[PDB]
Amino acid sequence: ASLPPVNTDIHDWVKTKGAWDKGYKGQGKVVAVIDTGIDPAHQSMRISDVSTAKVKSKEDMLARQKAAGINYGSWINDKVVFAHNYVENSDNIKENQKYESHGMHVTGIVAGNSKEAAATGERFLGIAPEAQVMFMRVFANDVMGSAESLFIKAIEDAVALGADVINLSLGTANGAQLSGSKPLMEAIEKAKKAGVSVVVAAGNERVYGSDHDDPLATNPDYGLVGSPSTGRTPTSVAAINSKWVIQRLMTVEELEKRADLNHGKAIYSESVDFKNIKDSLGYDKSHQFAYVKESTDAGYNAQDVKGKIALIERDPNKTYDEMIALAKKHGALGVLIFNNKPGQSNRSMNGMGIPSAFISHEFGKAMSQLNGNGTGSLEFDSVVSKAPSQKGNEMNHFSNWGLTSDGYLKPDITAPGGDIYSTYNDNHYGSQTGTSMASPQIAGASLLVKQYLEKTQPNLPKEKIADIVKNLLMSNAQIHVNPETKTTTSPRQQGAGLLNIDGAVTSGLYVTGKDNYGSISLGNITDTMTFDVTVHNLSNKDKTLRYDTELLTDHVDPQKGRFTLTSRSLKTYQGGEVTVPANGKVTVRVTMDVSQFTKELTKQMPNGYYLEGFVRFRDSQDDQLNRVNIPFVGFKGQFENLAVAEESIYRLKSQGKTGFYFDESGPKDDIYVGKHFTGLVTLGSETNVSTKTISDNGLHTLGTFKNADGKFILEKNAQGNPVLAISPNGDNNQDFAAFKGVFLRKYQGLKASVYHASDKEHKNPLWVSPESFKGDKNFNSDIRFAKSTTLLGTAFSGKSLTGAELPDGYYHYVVSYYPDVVGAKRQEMTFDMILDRQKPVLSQATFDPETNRFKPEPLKDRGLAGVRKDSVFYLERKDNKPYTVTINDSYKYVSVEDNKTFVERQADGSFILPLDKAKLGDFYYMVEDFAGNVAIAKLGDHLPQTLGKTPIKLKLTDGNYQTKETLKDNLEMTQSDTGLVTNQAQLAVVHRNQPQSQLTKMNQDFFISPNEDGNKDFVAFKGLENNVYNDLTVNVYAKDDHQKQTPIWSSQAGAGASAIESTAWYGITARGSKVMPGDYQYVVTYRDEHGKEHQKQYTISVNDKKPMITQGRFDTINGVDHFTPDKTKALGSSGIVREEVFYLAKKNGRKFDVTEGKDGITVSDNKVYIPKNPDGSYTISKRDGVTLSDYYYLVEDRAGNVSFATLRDLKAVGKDKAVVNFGLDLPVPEDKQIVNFTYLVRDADGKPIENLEYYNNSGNSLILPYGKYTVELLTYDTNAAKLESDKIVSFTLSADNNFQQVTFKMTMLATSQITAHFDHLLPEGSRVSLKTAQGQLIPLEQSLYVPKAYGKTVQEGTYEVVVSLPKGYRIEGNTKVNTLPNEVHELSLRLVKV
Ligand SMILES: [Ca+2]
Ligand SMILES: [Ca+2]
Ligand SMILES: [Ca+2]
Ligand SMILES: [Ca+2]
Ligand SMILES: [Ca+2]
Ligand SMILES: [Ca+2]
Ligand SMILES: [Ca+2]
Ligand SMILES: [Ca+2]
Ligand SMILES: [Ca+2]
Ligand SMILES: [Ca+2]
Ligand SMILES: [Cl-]
Ligand SMILES: [Mg+2]
Repeated sequence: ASLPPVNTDIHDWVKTKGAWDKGYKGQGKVVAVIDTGIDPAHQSMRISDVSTAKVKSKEDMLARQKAAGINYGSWINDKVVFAHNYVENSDNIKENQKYESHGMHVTGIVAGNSKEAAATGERFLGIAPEAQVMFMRVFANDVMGSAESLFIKAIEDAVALGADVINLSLGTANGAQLSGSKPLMEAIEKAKKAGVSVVVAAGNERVYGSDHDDPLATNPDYGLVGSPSTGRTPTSVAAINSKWVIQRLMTVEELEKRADLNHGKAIYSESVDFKNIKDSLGYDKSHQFAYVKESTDAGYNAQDVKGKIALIERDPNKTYDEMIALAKKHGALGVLIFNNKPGQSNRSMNGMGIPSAFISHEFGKAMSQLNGNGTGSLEFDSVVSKAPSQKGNEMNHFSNWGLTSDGYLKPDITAPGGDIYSTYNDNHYGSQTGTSMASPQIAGASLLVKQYLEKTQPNLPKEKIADIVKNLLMSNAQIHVNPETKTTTSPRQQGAGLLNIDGAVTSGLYVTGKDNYGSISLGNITDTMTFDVTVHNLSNKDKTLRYDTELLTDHVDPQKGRFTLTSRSLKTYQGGEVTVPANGKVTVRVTMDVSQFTKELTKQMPNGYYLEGFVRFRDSQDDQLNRVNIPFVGFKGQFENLAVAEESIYRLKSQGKTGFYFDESGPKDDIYVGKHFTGLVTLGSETNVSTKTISDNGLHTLGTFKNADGKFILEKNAQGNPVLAISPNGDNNQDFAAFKGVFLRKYQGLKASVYHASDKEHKNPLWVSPESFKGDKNFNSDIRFAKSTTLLGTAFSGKSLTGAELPDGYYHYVVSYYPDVVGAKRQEMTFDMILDRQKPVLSQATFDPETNRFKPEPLKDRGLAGVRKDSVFYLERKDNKPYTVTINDSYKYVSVEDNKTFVERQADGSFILPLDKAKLGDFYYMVEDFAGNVAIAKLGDHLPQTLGKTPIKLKLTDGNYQTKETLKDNLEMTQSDTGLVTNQAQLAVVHRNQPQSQLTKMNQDFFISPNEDGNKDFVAFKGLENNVYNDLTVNVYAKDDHQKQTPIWSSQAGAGASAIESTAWYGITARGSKVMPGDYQYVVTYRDEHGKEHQKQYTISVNDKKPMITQGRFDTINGVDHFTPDKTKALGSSGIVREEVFYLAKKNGRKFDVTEGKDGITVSDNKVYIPKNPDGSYTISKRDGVTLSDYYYLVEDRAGNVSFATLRDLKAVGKDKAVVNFGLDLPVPEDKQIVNFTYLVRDADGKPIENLEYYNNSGNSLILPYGKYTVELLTYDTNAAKLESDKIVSFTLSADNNFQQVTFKMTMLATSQITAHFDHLLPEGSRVSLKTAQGQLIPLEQSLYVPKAYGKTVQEGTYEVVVSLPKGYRIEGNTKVNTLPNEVHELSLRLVKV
C-alpha cells in the first residue's frame, strides 16, 4: 500500500531508525509484558511474516506450554502468543475502564505495529514492531497479603516459554540493591541466566518530601528508586518528557500568525477535580472572552460577564476559588487563568471546593491575548493536535531519583515517559505519563540490541548476554542537560543518560568501572577521587578516543536551605586519549583533587554531599561519532551514618527550629498529636469528682496539656523547659510513653531502652521493649504516605525486664536504630524522663469571709515532675445532676464528665470564690503535676460549722478522686474452692463502651483468653478470709519445665492472698509479651501461721481464638419462625459452655441504654432473651419494632471467647446449601496474626466457581451447593509466614457435612541482621561467610561504605562468622551469635598477623 506516515516524535529522539534500518525490528524475539490489561484484537497487535517469528503457530505454543508444565493460559494470535490472568486464574486478560488500560499502553510502546492511523493521521510503532508479545495480567490488591508469588510465576512462565525480555511496572519506593525480597530477586537472576533482559520502571515518587516541599540541605539521602529495579540485575528506567504532545488544543484564530504560540493553539489544564469544559461550553463552538485586570470587582466592573469566557492572570494571593467564584459571581460562564510566571509549565490546580464555572489554566504569561484590547473569540478543538510541549526535554517531575536505600547508583538509563502516545483498548489510542511508560521504551530497545548482539557476536552465552545488552544501552546514552539551568542532569536522576538505540547497535563500544557495570558507585569520597574506567571494543577495526570527566554536585537555594534538585557543575577535569584494541579493552585511571571545593560545599551541606558526574569519550578525530560515557557518584562524608530520624520536636523548638512536616499553625507551642514530628506520645484520661470516668481521652503528645481553648500546648516549668514525665499508677493518665518518629532514611533494628539517668554511658538497661521494629523513611510522595509513624510497641510503663515496678526517679528513655547500610553506627536518641507516681501536696489554705479570697499555700509536688497548674472549680448543676451524660448515637458510644466550671486565678495566686454560685464546701481545689498526677480537695471536707466569722485557716486533704478503677469483688471462699479467680463480662453487640466486669470464681474450666475483653483475661488467687498466706509467690512455668525450676512470669514483691491484682497472670511473660497458646503450670506458694510451706499447682490453658458459628436451621411453626442452631460440641478449651438467643429492643430510640448506679454510669445492650424450646429450637417471634437482624445467637467457650451473628445472617443460607470457611492456622495470639490471603475454589471438573455468596459477612466463608471441591491457597504474605500444610485441600459439602472448615497450617518467619566488623581491612583473597547450624556457608561481601564490615539479613537462628584468610593470618574474637527477631547483631572481630 501507500501507508499513512509513522509518528517519529519519539523515534527521531531515541534514534530507533538506526536499528530498524540495519534489519533489527524485533523479528523472532518476544517481550513478556507483566501488567494490568491487554486487548489483542487491537489493530496495533500485528506481526509481519509469521515465518520469521520465534513461535510460528498456535501449535508451536501448545508445544511450548506442555513442554514446561504450563497447563493454563491460551495463545491468542500471531502477535500475542501467550496470555494468562494470574489474579483470577482466568483467561479474561482485557481491562474494562474508559479504554484506558495501562498494560495496553505499555505494550503499544514496546511493540505496537499498526498499519492504520490514530487520530493525528499517523500510524504508531513501538521500538520493536516485529517482536512477539506474551502478556501476563498480574496486579495487586491489599486483600492478598503479598502479590509477589504471582509476579514470580509470570516471570518463571515467561522464561520457560522463551521470552527475550520481561517488562515490569512493579515498584516499592526506596529499593535496596542488595537486599530486596529474596524470592523475587532470585526469580530475576534466573531470567538473567536464561539471557532475559529484566526491565523495570524506576518509580514515580521523585524524592523525599516530594508532595510537601523540596528536601532540606542537611538531608542528602533523599532517594526513592523502586524495590525490584534497584537490584543489580534489572535495568532500572527513569523518565523524560516527550518534546511533542498529542492533546486537544484550544485555538484563537485571531492569533494564527504567532508561530511561537503553535499558530494560535494553547495547551489548557483544567483541575483534576472538575474537568467541566467539554460538557459546559462544548468543543467546536466559539465563545467571546475579555481581559480582566485584577481579580477584584473594580477592573471595569464585569465587562466579561455577558457571555465572555473570563480571562484573568493568576493573583498569587487570591485563591483559585476566590477567583473562579468571583468570576462566576460577575456572570463568568467559565474562566481562564493564565499563568503569572513567564515560561512556566501550567500549574495544576487540586483546587475545587466551589468551582462550577468550567475553568482551565492557559499556557503561561505567554498567551496573554490582548486583541482589540481585551475582546476576542476562541474555540476548543474536538480533535487532538501535535503541539510543542510546555515541559519537553525535561526530566519528568516524578521520576525516582537518589540512591538506592543501601547506597548504589540507580536508575540506570532514561527514556521518554512523559505524555507518551500509545495504544488503548478497542482500536483507541491515548496519551499517559509515568516511569512505566519509559520502561517499555527500554524493553523494546533491548529486544533490538539483543537481535544485534546475536547476529554480530554469536559466540556470546545466554548468561553474559543480558548484562551486555544493558551495558551497551547505557554507555551509548546521550548525557542529558537540564534546559532550565543549562547544567548536566544528575546521574542520580537520569542514570547513564538518554536512550540512544542507533549508538548502541552501531558504536560497538561500552564502558565499565571496576565493578564491571555501566555505572560506578564509589562509596565515600575523601578529598581525592580515584577510580578505574574501562572501555571495551566489539569491533574488529579499532577506535581511538579522547576523554574528559565533568564533576557535579547538588545546587542549594541559599535563601531556603533546600536542595533544588538541579546540579551545579564544579570543574570539567581533563583526561587524555587512549586507543581501544579490537575485541579487547583498555583501562584508564581518573583522578581528581576535590580538596578545593570542600569548604564552600560543606558550608551549604553540613552533613555531606554528592560528588558525581560523567566520564565522556569521543573519537579523537571527529567528536561526533563513537560518543560513549559512564556515570559515577560518591559521597563526600559518611553516607552510611546520616541521621535516620528527624530530631525531637522538643529539641527543635528549644532551638527555634521546626520539623520538616511540622504544622506550626496555631497558638505558640501547640503540638497536637496528629501533627508530624519525632516525639513521645501518651494516653490521657480525665479526673472526675462526681461520677466514675468511664473512658479515656486518646493519645496526646507527651509534655503537652490542654490550655483554656483545648489546644494541646508544650508547657514550660519555672526554668523555661518542657517536662517529659509519666505516672505509671494504673489510672490511665500518662501511664506510659511511646516513640513517634519522622524518619529521614530507612531504619532497622529499632528498639526502646530505659536506663537510670546516672547510668550515663547507657550500659545497664533496666527495661527494653520486647520487639524491635523496622520501616521506611516518611517520604510523603502523596497523601497516602505517612509523614510520621508512631511505634506504640516502644511503650514504656515503669515496669522493668522482670515486671518489677521501677521507682519514681529520673531516667533516660533511649530509642536506638540503624540505617540500612552495612557497617553503619548505631544511632541513639535520648529523652530525659521522669517517673513520678505521687500526687502534689494539699496542705491548707486561708479563706477570708468578706473579701471572699481563697489563697492556698505555695505549690509543692511530691516527686520530680513538679506542679504544673493550680485550680478551683465547682459543679454547676444542670438537668438536676452534677455531670452530663452524652450518648454519641452514631458511633454507639457513651461518655460522662463533671460539669466543672472554673474560678479565675488572680495573678497573686488566689481565688475569689463566687458563693452566689454555690456553697463554700462545694468548691474543689486542684493541683496537677507534669506526670499527670492530680490532687483534689473538696474543701468542705474540713469546714467548721461556724461559717461566717473572721479569716480562718482551712485544712485541705486529697479526696482520692484520681484513682485506678478496681474490680468488683463480692466473693466468699469456702475450702471447697480451688482458690482461683478470674473475671467475667459480657461482650457488647451494639455499644462500643467497655461492658461491666466483675470477679468470679474459677473451680473448673481452667482456660483463659487474654484479650482485654473483661471475660477470663487472667488467673488470680484468693485466699480464705481468716487463713494466713505469708510470703505469697505466684510463678508460672512452661510445660517443658517439669522440674518447675525456671519461671516465665512471677508475682512482684509483696503480693498478698487478698490483693488480687498482685497475683493475676494475664498470659504474659515477665517482659509483658503475650505467651503462646498452650498449657502452663500456675504455682501458688506461701507459708502459713506455723510456718508450714504450702503449694497449690494448677494447669492453665491460654487460648484466644473466637468460636465459629455455623448456620443452623430455620423452620416455620404455627406461622412463626423457629431457629434451631447446630449442636455445639464441648471438647475443651473451645467447647461451648454458653448459648444465647436474644434480641435488642429499642428504648429512647436506640438499642443500648445507660444506667446510673451508685458508683457511676454503665452501658448495656437492650438484651431480651428467648427461652430454648424442648426441641432445641428458639421461637423467633413477631414483635413490633424488631426485625430478624435484631435477633442474635451468641456462644462462649471454656476460655471466654465469644462470637455472635444476627439471625438474618444465619438465615441467608439456603436449606439445601452448605458453608465452607477458610483460614490460616498460626501458632500466635490473634493480634500477632496474618488475616490476609486469597484462595481459589474449584468444582468437581476443575472449573473455578462463579457468582460468589459469602457467609456471616466474611470473605473467607462461602455458601455453596452440595458437592466435591478443591481449594488452593493463592497468595499470602510470604515475607511474614511459610505454608506448612497442603496448598490444595479437597473437601466435600453435603447435607450431613453442610459446614466445612478448611485451614492452611503455617509457621512464622523472623529475620535478623548480622554484621561482622574487623580491625583492619582484610587482606586480598580472604572470604567471609556465615556458617549455619547445619554446617553450610552463607557468603558475605564487603560493605561499600564501610569496608571493614560484612553483613547480611538472615533467617533467625544461630550462626558463626568463618573467614578464609591467606598466608599467616588469624581471626580473634567471639565469632558466634544467637540472633533475635528484627535485632541487628554486631561482632567486632580482630585481625592478627605474626
Ligand atoms: Ca499503536
Ligand atoms: Ca492529662
Ligand atoms: Ca497516671
Ligand atoms: Ca562496624
Ligand atoms: Ca508528683
Ligand atoms: Ca485543669
Ligand atoms: Ca477474654
Ligand atoms: Ca470466570
Ligand atoms: Ca566510614
Ligand atoms: Ca522468634
Ligand atoms: Cl507540590
Ligand atoms: Mg505542586
